Amino acid sequence: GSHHHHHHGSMQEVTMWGDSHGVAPNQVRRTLVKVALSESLPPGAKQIRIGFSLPKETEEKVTALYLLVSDSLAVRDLPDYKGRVSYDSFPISKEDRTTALSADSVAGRRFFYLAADIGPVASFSRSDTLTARVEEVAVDGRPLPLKELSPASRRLYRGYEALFVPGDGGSRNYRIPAILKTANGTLIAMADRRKYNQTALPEDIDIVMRRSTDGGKSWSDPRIIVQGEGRNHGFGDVALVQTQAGKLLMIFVGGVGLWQSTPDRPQRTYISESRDEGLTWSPPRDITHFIFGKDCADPGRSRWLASFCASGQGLVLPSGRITFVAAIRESGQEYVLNNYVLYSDDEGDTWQLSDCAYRRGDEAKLSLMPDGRVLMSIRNQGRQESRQRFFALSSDDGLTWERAKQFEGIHDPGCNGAMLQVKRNGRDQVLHSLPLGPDGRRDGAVYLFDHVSGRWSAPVVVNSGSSAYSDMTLLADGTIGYFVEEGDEISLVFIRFVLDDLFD
Ligand SMILES: CC(=O)N[C@H]1[C@H]([C@H](O)[C@H](O)CO)O[C@@](O)(C(=O)O)C[C@@H]1O
Ligand SMILES: OC[C@H]1O[C@@H](O)[C@H](O)[C@@H](O)[C@H]1O
Repeated sequence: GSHHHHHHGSMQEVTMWGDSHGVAPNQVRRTLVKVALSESLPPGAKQIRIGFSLPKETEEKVTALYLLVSDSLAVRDLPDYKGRVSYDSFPISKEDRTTALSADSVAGRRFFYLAADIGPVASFSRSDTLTARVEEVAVDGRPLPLKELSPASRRLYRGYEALFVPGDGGSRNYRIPAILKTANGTLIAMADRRKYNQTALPEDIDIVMRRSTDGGKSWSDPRIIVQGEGRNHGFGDVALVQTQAGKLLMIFVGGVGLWQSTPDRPQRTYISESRDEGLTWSPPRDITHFIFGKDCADPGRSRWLASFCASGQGLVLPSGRITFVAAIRESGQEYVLNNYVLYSDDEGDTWQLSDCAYRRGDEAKLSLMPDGRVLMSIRNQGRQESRQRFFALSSDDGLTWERAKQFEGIHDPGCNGAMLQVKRNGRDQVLHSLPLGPDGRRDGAVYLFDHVSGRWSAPVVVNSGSSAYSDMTLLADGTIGYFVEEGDEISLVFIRFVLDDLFD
């Protein structure tokens, strides 16, 4: 083996991880450091003592400390599992730097969490972070060597909440975030309820929703709004808009996998609408026949094989035209997709396709430029060219398109993300979310593109660690809501900040 293992007895081993998830004011029992024993305390043990450090700046930002003890080693803060992780909580005075528990209280468990209640105050700047470190773990007065696998650094954000966590509602997994703010200020968050594992269609998947009427301060209990009925009969990959008339529209796919779809046995595209801020939804309406396949009235598209609109949000233009970008498979001989805008000029009654917007594209998103042109951002699938994100422009409200290399300048490891058109210090800019990578789904970042100089900012990492799809919306009061896939086993996390918190 990699290490020498002695033969004079069993050797307890201690591992510790500092936490780097975001936090927000007033949150309860937030993990700062996690400690794992490799085996239970031995039967003759009487006490475990844990010594720790915590800088004054962090002490001033917390109201209470705790040692939590669990039989489970969890990725996220223990309250995020809503009781599915059982734990005991042992208070520590916030000024103390050591704590001890009897072996009987530990009751054979191996996992310890130095946790804190967060106070009401914060500056939210890049440097507004919380940290602690475990300095000693001693059993019956004998210290153990500690294996430190990560430092603690929890950034304070104006809002931070995991809205969908593995296990919630009985679903094993969650993926594929979509966020919408309505004109009345309601927030709708939807996701794939990946009930049996984290894999895509053709797995059996439901679509689930939560809604907030207070700007993300609190969220309704999750509701399954489309229920998968078995393998090859699931639904997922939601994108959302609100039409000019005010109805909410969700578009999604269901059925076999994208590469298994054929003209005669398609993976289908459906729409559903809500006229009451997301409280109720119409039965899914199949609109596949407007796009491709054996029921399509355009014979030039009746042999195309598959289509899916990119999850997250579409775009409703000032004219009222409703748009989403579809990525369409035109040939069964190649694993290649071409982008077309799927649009409706009659509030969703009928749907049409633009001319082709991008060859060898993938999930693509739209945003409205200051002058009325439409910018499209296209995922780079298959490490094409210089592994950069691709862009295109339309000046006819999405009907025709031309590649826009001047907008390129950020890496795309091959992942969905989102755009917001913003004004900052009097300058029109585009905010774009993507994982930084490089070449992996790590370090969820945002960048600003300055329209006038044609240059991208350095990235700002919002959520370090494993990070994948992201969606973003602008709230009424000027904050940005950023809804991201955090972790290798994904939770969908809603983070609220203003631009100056990240870029100033
Ligand atoms: C309908 C569908 O399959 N959507 C899936 C897409 C497409 O397969 C790729 O974008 C095609 O290249 O990719 C994911 O798997 C991914 O990369 O995390 C997630 C998503 O659920
Ligand atoms: O070092 C030994 C001593 O240390 C204590 O902390 C421990 O609980 C007892 O076993 C005692 O005998």
